[PDB]
Amino acid sequence: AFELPKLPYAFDALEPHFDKETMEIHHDRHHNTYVTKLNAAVEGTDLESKSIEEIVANLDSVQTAVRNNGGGHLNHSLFWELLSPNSEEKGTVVEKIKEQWGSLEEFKKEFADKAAARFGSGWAWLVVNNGQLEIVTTPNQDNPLTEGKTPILGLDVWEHAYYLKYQNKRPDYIGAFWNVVNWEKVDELYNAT
Amino acid sequence: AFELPKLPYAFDALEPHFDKETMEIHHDRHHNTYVTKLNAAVEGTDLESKSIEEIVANLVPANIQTAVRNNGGGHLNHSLFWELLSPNSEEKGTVVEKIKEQWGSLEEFKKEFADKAAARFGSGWAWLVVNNGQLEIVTTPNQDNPLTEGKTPILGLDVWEHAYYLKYQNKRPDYIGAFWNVVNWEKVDELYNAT
Ligand SMILES: [Fe+3]
Ligand SMILES: [Fe+3]
Repeated sequence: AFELPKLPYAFDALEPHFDKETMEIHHDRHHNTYVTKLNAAVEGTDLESKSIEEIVANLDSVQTAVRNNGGGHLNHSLFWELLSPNSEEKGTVVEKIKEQWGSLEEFKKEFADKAAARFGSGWAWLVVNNGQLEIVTTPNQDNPLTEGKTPILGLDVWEHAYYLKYQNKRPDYIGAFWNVVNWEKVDELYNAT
Repeated sequence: AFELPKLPYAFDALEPHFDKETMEIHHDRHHNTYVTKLNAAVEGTDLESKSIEEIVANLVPANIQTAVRNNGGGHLNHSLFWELLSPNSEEKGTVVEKIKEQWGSLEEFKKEFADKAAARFGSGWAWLVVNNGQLEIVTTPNQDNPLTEGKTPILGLDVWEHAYYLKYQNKRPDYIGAFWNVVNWEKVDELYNAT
């Protein structure tokens, strides 16, 4: 019942920040696969009519195919929407980041360092905890929603998100990322809280 | 205090199974980074003067526990991993004989290994271990090592994506099949003797 969403841009639109070979394989193999495995593990169960957000909200935060693939699907679904070739650092969440970090660049430093420390596969997140902003990281395809915090910006730091172009150089990937953040979508997600 | 091992063969010696550029980067970057960060963690501690096997079997102060579990694990696992690969893989010796006994054949051991190696979600390792006399196949997350839970690793496959992504991208099962063509069974046997 879950469909693999189409990208709002062409594969090359994020160059030379995210390579077009990565984008293709990331979307068409990795995300496609989480979608199929997810559908397969949801046939017949308690979770059949559910939004992925709700499925993910009701997992454990401590192995199951719905945790791995369900998070896979959600994390990546947000992530294509959080990238844009037209990135303008403005709007409600930019301002709210200045109000809590002092400046946008202090925030990115904290983000970049939390993202580079996530050892193994995972995701680096800007979340909303009871109204206030927070940077968290998660292992594998886990998502802050499972811990009661709403993700508004995510960076995928599985090696598959950046190995073709950047190999081991994840801080060069995290740096290229800032040039492609759809801050209009970050706003949209903040606003739903 | 710890130093980056040399590879026991050239960087292109495991072609066409494992590509040269992966081996170069895996070794000179990923592995050298685990060494750097492990030395930084054990600057002035009693662990600086211990054998890495003992350091990982004995997980150590809380504040550097995680740096050591991650980078110490990383140092050992890759150090084992290089010595476990050979340009002249030859499927014979004691452990292969013991595999054939406990699994029936080598092909069914490899299938069991392949499936577990494929199942490990996210980063990690697939191991053939000795556990109280018998052979079991286990996977660990990240750089964890079965030593830490008593078990003796005698073969290990790196399933972190950096280990296969340049040549194989998402096709971890193709990587796993290539692995068989470079396993160094003389090393598996050597490690098996220690028990
Ligand atoms: Fe991903
Ligand atoms: Fe590795």
